[PDB]
Amino acid sequence: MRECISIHVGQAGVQIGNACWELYCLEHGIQPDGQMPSDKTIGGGDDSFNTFFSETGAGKHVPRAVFVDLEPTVIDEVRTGTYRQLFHPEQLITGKEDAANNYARGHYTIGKEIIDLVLDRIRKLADQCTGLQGFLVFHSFGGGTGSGFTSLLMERLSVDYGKKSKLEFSIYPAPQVSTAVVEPYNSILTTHTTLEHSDCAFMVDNEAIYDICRRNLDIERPTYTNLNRLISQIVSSITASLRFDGALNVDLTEFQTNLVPYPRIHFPLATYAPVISAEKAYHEQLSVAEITNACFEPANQMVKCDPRHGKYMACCLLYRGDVVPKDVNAAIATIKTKRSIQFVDWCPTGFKVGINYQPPTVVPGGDLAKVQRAVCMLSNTTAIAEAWARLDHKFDLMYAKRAFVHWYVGEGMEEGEFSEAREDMAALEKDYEEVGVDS
Amino acid sequence: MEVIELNKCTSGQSFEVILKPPSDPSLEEIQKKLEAAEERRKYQEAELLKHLAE
Amino acid sequence: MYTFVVRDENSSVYAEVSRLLLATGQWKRLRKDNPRFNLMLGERNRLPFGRLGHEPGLVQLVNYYRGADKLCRKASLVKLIKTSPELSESCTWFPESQVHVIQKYLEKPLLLEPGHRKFDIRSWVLVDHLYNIYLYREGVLRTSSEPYNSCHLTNHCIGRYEEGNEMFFEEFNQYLMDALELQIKHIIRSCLMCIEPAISTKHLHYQSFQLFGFDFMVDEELKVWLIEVNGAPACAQKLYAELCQGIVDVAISSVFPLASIFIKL
Amino acid sequence: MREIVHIQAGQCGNQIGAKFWEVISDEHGIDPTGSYHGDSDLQLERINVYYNEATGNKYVPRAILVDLEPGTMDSVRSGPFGQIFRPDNFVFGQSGAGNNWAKGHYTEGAELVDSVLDVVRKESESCDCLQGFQLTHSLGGGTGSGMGTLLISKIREEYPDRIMNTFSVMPSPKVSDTVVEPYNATLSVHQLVENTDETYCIDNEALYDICFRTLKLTTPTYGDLNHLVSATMSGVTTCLRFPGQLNADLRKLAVNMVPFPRLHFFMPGFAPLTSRGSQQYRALTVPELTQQMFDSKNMMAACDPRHGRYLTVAAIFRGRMSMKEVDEQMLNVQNKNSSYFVEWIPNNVKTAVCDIPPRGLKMSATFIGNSTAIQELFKRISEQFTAMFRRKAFLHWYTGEGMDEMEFTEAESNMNDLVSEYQQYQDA
Ligand SMILES: CC[C@H](/C=C(/C)[C@@H]1C[C@@H](OC)C[C@H](O)C(C)(C)[C@@]2(O)O[C@@H](C[C@@H](OC)[C@H](O)C(=O)O1)C[C@@H](OC)[C@H]2O)CO
Ligand SMILES: Nc1nc2c(ncn2[C@@H]2O[C@H](COP(=O)(O)OP(=O)(O)OP(=O)(O)O)[C@@H](O)[C@H]2O)c(=O)[nH]1
Ligand SMILES: Nc1ncnc2c1ncn2[C@@H]1O[C@H](COP(=O)(O)OP(=O)(O)CP(=O)(O)O)[C@@H](O)[C@H]1O
Ligand SMILES: Nc1nc2c(ncn2[C@@H]2O[C@H](COP(=O)(O)OP(=O)(O)O)[C@@H](O)[C@H]2O)c(=O)[nH]1
Ligand SMILES: [Ca+2]
Ligand SMILES: [Mg+2]
Ligand SMILES: [Mg+2]
Repeated sequence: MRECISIHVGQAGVQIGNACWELYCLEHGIQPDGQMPSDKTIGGGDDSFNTFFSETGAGKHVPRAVFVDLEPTVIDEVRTGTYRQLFHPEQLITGKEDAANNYARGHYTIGKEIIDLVLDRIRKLADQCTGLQGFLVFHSFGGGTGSGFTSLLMERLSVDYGKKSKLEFSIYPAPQVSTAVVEPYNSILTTHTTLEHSDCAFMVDNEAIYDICRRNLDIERPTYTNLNRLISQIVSSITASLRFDGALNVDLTEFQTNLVPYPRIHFPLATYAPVISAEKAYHEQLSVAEITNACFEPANQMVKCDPRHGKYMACCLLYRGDVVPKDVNAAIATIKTKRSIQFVDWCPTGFKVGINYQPPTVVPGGDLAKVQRAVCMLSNTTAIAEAWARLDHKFDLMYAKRAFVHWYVGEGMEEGEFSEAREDMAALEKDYEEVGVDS
Repeated sequence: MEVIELNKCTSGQSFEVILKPPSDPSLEEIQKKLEAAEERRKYQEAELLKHLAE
Repeated sequence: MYTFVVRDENSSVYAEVSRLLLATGQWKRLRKDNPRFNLMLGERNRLPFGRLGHEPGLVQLVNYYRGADKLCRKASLVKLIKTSPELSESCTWFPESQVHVIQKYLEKPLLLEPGHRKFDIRSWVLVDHLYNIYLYREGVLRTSSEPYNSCHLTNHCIGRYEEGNEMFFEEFNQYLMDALELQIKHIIRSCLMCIEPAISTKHLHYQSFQLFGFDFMVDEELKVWLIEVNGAPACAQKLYAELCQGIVDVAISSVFPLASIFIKL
Repeated sequence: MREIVHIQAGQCGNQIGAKFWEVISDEHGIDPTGSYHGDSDLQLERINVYYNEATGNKYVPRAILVDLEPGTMDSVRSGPFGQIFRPDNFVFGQSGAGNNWAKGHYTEGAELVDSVLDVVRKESESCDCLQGFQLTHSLGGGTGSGMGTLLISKIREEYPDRIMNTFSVMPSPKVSDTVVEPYNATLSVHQLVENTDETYCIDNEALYDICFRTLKLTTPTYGDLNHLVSATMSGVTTCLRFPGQLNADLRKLAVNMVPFPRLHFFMPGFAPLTSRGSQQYRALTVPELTQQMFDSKNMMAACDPRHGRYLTVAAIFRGRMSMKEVDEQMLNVQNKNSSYFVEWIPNNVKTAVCDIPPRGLKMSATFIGNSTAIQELFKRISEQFTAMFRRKAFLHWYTGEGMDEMEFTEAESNMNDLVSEYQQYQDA
């Protein structure tokens, strides 16, 4: 058994973290007090769920998780809420004042003052590990902390833990729920500095999640709570292979080997189905062929983009519930003749499939109906570059006038970093174009 | 439609279906950048305080 | 009030289209960089398809189908005609085939008299957001003013009866009636329906329509040979007013309502 | 980022200041004796931003009251909420400032300023994490204008990494006390452009027109004018005082509102516009709140937003309403009038919604605009400044306090540069 440490940075990172861990607890039969009746081994074990949870003598199952934020209010909710007992205080780390939606402020100014404490708290968890695989890092692109402190933390993790793999779960900014005009800046700045430190990054566009909650859950005006419960289902389905017995994506490294041939192009597109409203009194239970076809609908993707006008490098289908290999193969075969699926010529045209018999767990009183089968597709396609194009453009518009730049320079960041970062993104966009486009 | 590497356990199964074959900065560097930014802040504040003293 | 942007100043077709919309009175034209539009009359090269359909509170449309360049690029056209299962089969209407395409030359064509002159057929085809295929009832026969020298080419860079070297369909019927209404419709829908799954904006966040110029060459036995498709065609004079108004009628207004002359393939 | 220190200076500054505390004490359920009596915990969640906790569940405004004469502050001390303020936080001289910027800034004010800083320092030192400062004052008199800006300069010197925020009343001939108001205002703006992060431009010219035309008051008083001011001040501080996501502290607000350091002068607005003792029976709809808050006739800076473009906008909705409707209406305004929002700052309009409505209203909305049209206010002041300065009229009142002509010339040129700088983005 090899351990995984989760790290949640800033409000978005922390709130998603809470949703995930609540779900992990329900999936593994763990109560908010940390007690787990199902676990016959007391105070120890090397089961698959021990990759995410450690154990004490009292039979308490503690998340291998660290929560970090530059102001106390979001993590205070963890310290006082339902799962207050779950975490020990030293995991829950807060500063006094936030990064004010300013990358430079979270990376340079405040980051320098708290980075060593955070790393030493992480070392505390790491020294409890017999074979640490690495880290799962949750954060926003748009926030001062999510962007600024995360990129600093990633850099120092590559130093303190050079061998370990690092995976990201990143929230991409959407104006419908965004809180800052400078979010495109923070997104490009953090992506530039983090690129070489992240092995595989799962990008989630708030716009996509928002619209999925509107159209499929019948939620008029989605809150973060609505978004995060959906997000934590997708995260759970991605990490399930590390937490349960199986043979696909069983270690962090395998995510890179299966999904990421080119180190820079490490942003797999996630697509999930079905998302069914808990309010419906008559659920038409979807079949394997149906939920698998849904994986090729832009409407179900974590980032809205068009995979038809890009090339696939890899594809993984992760099923939960009543699903047999025969029905997946029948589904894949039908879909191949009705969908535009073009792989790069230096890669096999195929799918790695994983099935977990337990149907998705839902939160009681949540917006999600329980279903008999669900699937999350992970496909490294060049089409996700559309999200970079959109981001880069907004950056270009503001930067041309140097709007808001003084806020960053005033924190001690040099103006050159802006252009160094935009260049990296220009190259990144060029890399996708070489891979995905033919003329 | 060739199915490769079927693995089954009590929790589930996994396999691969192939449709068609193919055709970092050191600690010191980080401290250096952080300190350079700190010094620029220091310089900027110093210039402000100089202005105010005038 | 609807809003739109123009990102290709040089389009003669869409200059009139823009001209027509403003005249409606219910359309306001915006700066090229204003994202808050309903309609995009896009640039020919590197159109930012990735930036459409991400504006809350706005139904967006563009005058180009992403990926239709497979039809409209000669080198791309050859591979697609050769490699695709449904298009490669039945393909008796395609001549055997910087970067270049050398393709089998039609030894002898149909020849109009007097003159012993050559000519080609350009038809206009509009595809809307619903992926309906709309041929234009008027086609243009571009002619060479000089006798076939077995002149070889009719491109305006390269007029006793033909005014501007343009014979306008009706006269052609009479010549066919004097000297001598199918293969063209089969060719248009064969190419476009082939590429349907790859370009359709049926359930996308934004939508498309596009004007295509299908160039044809007819032969001795009155068999029609297709030479390429034009992604950014221009209309013939006197046909501009009619055609452009139809574009507004069926590709824009149909999505953006205010307050026929196309044959549906 | 919790505590804010509030300062109020001079006659106008103390009178609008007093009303501000009166209004927000009521919203937070604080009685005139400083004890809580509300029915919602939403009232106490972020109360430490403006109030210190004393002994016996007593809440005391983190407020400092400054003036160069005792009159207005004796009146405040006698007012409805007079006894809520901390006695030691009253700092005052006896001589007055004679509507003279130089006396407030250089002579009279300089004698009193250390003692104010002593009280400021004491408040700041017991702050868990000081956000920064909020100053209320007028630009047209001598104490609020001259000593107010002196204080700002001194505060920036001790607290250089804190946010400085002002509610600044701009003088107008329609509501004038003395002819020297343009001199005092021009000298002040000079200070404000360099030393504040955010200034709410509250124009007595606009406040008057709203009272006269919109509210149909034949004879507006300072009381009527201050009624509008305190409602606006409650609205623009709503995001600081109640739980929320957007612009929840002073620095995040500045990062969202100010793309260039010097351009931090805001045009505020409020809806529905109401007179004192107004009937207020029909609640406004979301589309009504929205159309009214964006309407030029509703702005409190006496500038026409239609002549310019918005760099940035913050909107705050209050009351129980549909967030779906609010999002729709805000998108509607921007999409139907996109030309008025600079395209080189994408998504530059941010919306907040607080459940708790202000007193007397089921629903309201507060507007905060950074519009290039604000240049019109400074151009107006510049014109009046110049009509007098060309003849050196009334200058003797200032040279007698030790000032030189060249400081006026410098102040005038810096305000003209400001107008130029707003103009350059009006067409870009
Ligand atoms: C959008 C920013 C904004 C600029 C414009 C032009 C905006 C647009 C719209 O508001 C959003 C107008 C609005 O939709 C209405 C027609 C309902 C209405 O409110 O318009 C005004 C007159 C209009 O200017 C003509 C107004 O003063 C104004 O400012 O309008 C009379 C008013 O009588 C009740 C009513 O008829 C400046 O902040
Ligand atoms: N999906 C989701 N997005 C969130 C959540 N909270 C914040 N965001 C998004 O995160 C982006 C940046 O906000 P934050 O994460 O709150 O900022 P931060 O990391 O705390 O940084 P600072 O507060 O500036 O120090 C915005 O685009 C928000 O829309 C959340 O709970 N769920
Ligand atoms: N197989 C063939 N048989 C007879 N004539 C041919 C031929 N191939 C080309 N030609 C002649 O040369 C012309 C070349 O025009 P072509 O369509 O190749 O370029 P073009 O000038 O029309 C650029 P565009 O893509 O904008 O239409 C043909 O229309 C025809 O007149
Ligand atoms: N809105 C408003 N403006 C005021 C009030 N009192 C004075 N003014 C304006 O303030 C300016 C005079 O400054 P004032 O505050 O009286 O002088 P000070 O005591 O030296 O600061 C003039 O422009 C007046 O129009 C008030 O109560 N409300
Ligand atoms: Ca165990
Ligand atoms: Mg935060
Ligand atoms: Mg007075």
